[PDB]
Amino acid sequence: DTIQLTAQRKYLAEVQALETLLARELSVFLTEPGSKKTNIINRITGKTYALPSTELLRFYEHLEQCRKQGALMYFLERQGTYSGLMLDYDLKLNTNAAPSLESSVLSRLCHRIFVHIKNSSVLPEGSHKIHFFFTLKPEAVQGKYGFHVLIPGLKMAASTKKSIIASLQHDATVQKILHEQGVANPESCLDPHSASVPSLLYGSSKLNHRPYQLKTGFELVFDSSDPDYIPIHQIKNIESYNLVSELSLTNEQGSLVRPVYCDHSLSILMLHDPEARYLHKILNLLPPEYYVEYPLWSNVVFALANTSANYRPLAEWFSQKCPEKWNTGGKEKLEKLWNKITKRSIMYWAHKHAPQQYKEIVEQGYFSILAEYVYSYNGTLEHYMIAKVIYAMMGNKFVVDVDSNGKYVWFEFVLPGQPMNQGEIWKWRKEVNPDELHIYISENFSRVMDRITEHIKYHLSQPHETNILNYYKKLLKAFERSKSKIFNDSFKKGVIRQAEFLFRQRSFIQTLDTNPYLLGVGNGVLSIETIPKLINHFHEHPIHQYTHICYEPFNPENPWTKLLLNALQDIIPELDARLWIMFYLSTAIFRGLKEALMLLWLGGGCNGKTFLMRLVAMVLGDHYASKLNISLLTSSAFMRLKGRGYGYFENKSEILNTSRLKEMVNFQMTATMVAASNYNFIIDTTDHGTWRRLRHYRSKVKFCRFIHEYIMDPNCQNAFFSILVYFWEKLQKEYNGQIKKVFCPTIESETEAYRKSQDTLHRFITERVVESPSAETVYNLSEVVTAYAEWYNANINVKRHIALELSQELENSVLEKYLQWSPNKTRILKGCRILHKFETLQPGESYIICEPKNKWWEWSPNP
Amino acid sequence: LEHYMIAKVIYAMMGNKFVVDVDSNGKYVWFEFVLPGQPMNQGEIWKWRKEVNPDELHIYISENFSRVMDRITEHIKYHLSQPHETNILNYYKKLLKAFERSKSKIFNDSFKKGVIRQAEFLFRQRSFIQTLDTNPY
Amino acid sequence: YGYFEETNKSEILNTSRLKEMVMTATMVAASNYNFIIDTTDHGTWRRLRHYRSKVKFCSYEKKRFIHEYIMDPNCQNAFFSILVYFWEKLQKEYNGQIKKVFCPTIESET
Repeated sequence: DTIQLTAQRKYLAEVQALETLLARELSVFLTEPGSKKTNIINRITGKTYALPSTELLRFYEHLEQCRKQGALMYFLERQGTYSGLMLDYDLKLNTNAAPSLESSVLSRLCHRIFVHIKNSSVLPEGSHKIHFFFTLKPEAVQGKYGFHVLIPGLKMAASTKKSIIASLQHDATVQKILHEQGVANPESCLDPHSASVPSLLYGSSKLNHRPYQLKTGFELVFDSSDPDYIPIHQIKNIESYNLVSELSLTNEQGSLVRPVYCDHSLSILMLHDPEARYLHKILNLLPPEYYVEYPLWSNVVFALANTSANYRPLAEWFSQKCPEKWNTGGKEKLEKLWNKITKRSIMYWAHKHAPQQYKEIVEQGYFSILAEYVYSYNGTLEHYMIAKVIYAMMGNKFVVDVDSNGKYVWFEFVLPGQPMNQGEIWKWRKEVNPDELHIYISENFSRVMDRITEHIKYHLSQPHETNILNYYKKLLKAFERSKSKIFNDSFKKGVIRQAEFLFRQRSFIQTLDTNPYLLGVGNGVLSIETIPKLINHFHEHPIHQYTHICYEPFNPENPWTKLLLNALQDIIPELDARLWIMFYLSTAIFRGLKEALMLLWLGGGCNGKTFLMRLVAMVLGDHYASKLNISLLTSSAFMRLKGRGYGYFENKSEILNTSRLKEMVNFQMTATMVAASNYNFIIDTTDHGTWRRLRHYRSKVKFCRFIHEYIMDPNCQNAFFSILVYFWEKLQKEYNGQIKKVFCPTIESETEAYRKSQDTLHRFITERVVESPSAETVYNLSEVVTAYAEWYNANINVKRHIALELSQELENSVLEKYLQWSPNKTRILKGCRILHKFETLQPGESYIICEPKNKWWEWSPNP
Repeated sequence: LEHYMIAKVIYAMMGNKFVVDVDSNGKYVWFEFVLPGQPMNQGEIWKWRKEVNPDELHIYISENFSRVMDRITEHIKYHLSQPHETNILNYYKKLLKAFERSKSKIFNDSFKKGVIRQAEFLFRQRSFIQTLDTNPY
Repeated sequence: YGYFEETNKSEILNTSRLKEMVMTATMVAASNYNFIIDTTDHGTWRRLRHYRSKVKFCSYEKKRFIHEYIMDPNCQNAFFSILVYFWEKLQKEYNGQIKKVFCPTIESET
């Protein structure tokens, strides 16, 4: 309808003139909805007006000139307490044939109506003229007919009109007259509401309804002297009169007709927003459970709220779709929820539930928009027009953001059924050129071009006035001139360049792959925000990075699951050590904040530890897992940790720089770090902070298809991924995801033994120093420094010791919990004792694995 | 209508939101005053952001300038409607045909780029980048 | 603000670096042990302030700040309010002059 409204509001100079006049001075006459000053209602613009008679004449003059050209108009006039009379007779026809209703029958009906008026009313005494009009429906639909009777000249009250209307319902003469015309129910022909509803201005109609066409008009002249003399004559030459002005009930300045004195907020939102209208058109496509079920309804209201802040009336209306759930929740919960997903999700759901209605609605929208541009500029198309119609057409598949290099970059949302790389589904991919947007413009857009071609051809076929046909002929000509340009390479490139602005979504790059709880996998996107899910459908999550492994839920009965579990148990038979190692490695898939822990995992070779590390690296992929050179530790490469989740190392007795390790375990550090070797490293430091975050463990079992083939096996990688995510979930449920809380006595003992064997201070503290609550002797930083000096000289090697440096080392060592500030502002030893040569521990002085019957990987209910 | 014409009209129309000044690199740079109700990053409100290309201006010429073109359209159409002397009516019809011939060009990409380049001089505000962020208070 | 945010043991010597310290940013250095250089108390050393922390978290022993409260936007807003408030107080009292504020403990430790 709006397309015809468009066409009719250009080539029809009169329509444009009327709209301009209404907009430029009749807007100052606007009235707020519900005001009684309303007399003219625009059923299109939804605006009500209050016109003075002087400007009312010009308006009626504009309404007459527009009407004669066949324009479709939907005006209404407000009839109130004191106005003219109107009668509606919606005849119900027994047969499809339209009754003739010759002029004599109409004259008889007018006589009968005036008889009823005379009986049931009080009229002024003297000579008066009463004008009658009979507007008839142009064609009888499915045995349904009707006509209107208008009496603008008479002026009575609403009570008088109601009394007259009730009186006519009992008129035997009119009933019998309608009887032979084929009326099923003559008594129900009259509308009792005819005195209440505002009536259509002449020439108007209802939506998808033809206007009532004037059949003939009768003139009646009555006098008080001879009440029984009723002259009736047809009005001659009616077509030369301002029919809209004459037929206006409220108008009092008619040339012929003379005065004989005897909720809106939702509509405003819909009419002021085409996009809201489109949403309403597609919201009815949703299944009934999307407003009664709280999760779906909450998702919908959240999507509306995120879409914009003025969609409240739609949120009210959609929540109001169920009476009981509007009250069992609803009318208050809507306020709460109003106070991540957008229209794309609703759009996809509408496609999923009602695909064919979805398709029809979207194609009609494309046609309407594209034709609105065509109608707006005489069929000449430029780059921005097609850019906007493409954005409206495939705005849910591309996003453009300016990268760090200042160049616009096109991203595609990969859907099943398109050529792609392996592991590239349900994600975003970088494209140097929107190749699919180049093919789509040429192919799929041509369909919308065609639809308008047949639209214009059909309008040419219809019988119109000669100027309309000529104008359509010119419009079509310009259109095929403009049609072939979508195949021109320069035109297409320009359209892409213009569309780079519409498809621009700011902050896509910096919001890309930021979530550590989402992971890109071969079959889709993995989710670990809640325990337990795989996203393998349309979604708004901005995922670009991905790894080629497909993810499956944990299936213990899988042969690869059992094989990998057996290899794991063989490699690390200790329950505590295996559980701790697996929970630590389960964080490798996690790309968020870490606990600042690093491991020096030693081994005797051919123990499978390198196999395990290689398996983890290949499963996580090069995007998330990286190899780190050991040469950095013995000394650009720092940047390799960006966005990763796993790091590893793979000669004899390397020297480890304490500064490199201190800087490593400090963009942010979001990678799990492990050091693997066959020779024990040498650590040249004594600070407790560096050592406490370090671990040492040695592989012992030696093995005497896995190494070269099963690691390449995709099924093995998938099963290992299930294993790894299952340990991560188990660790999160049990210990709130904390790796320090897992008890590993073997690993802890090995780490302590390695630390004592490498650091002299720690072994000195654990051997020659014993905590004693009784012995609180003041081992001042100085004294204890000296005792270490003789300890080192008499146990390891003779060397020159400095009190200051040893005191500083002791400050940050494990003893720091026992050092307290003396009142003399000097560091002293409190609650501790020193063992001298050949000294043993005194009383009260202390030095400073349930194997499951079931499977170890199984859920152990022993917290 | 040619590039400088629409450039001046746009400068009058949105001269309160964009500033152009050439940096030390010898290239003109666009700045935009961010207002509430627009897409932006966090904390980018009521502040000037460096734009590689004036996407807002490009869209603005297509949408908001179209309103003024439309208003001139019904203005000249109204003068057509009124009874005038024949030569005046012919003049107005010729001006119309010209108007519509030149009307669609605001959607053309090359025309839009030319208008932007021409307006780069009108929007120029010397010493802006040097005085940018200079106040310590 | 420029933070020298970490160290290993005693800091290195800094005579040429302090000649450079003698610029629109506040400076601070966060070692656990003493620096290998210092100067005359009215020569280049006049600009060095020293202070050593006393309390220990485990009146010098006390019982989420590092990993949770640090990233809360409201916490950062509150700390910004604290900073601007203290700036206002210093400006109103000492007219923005930092030497006029009496710090006997810092002076003594320095």
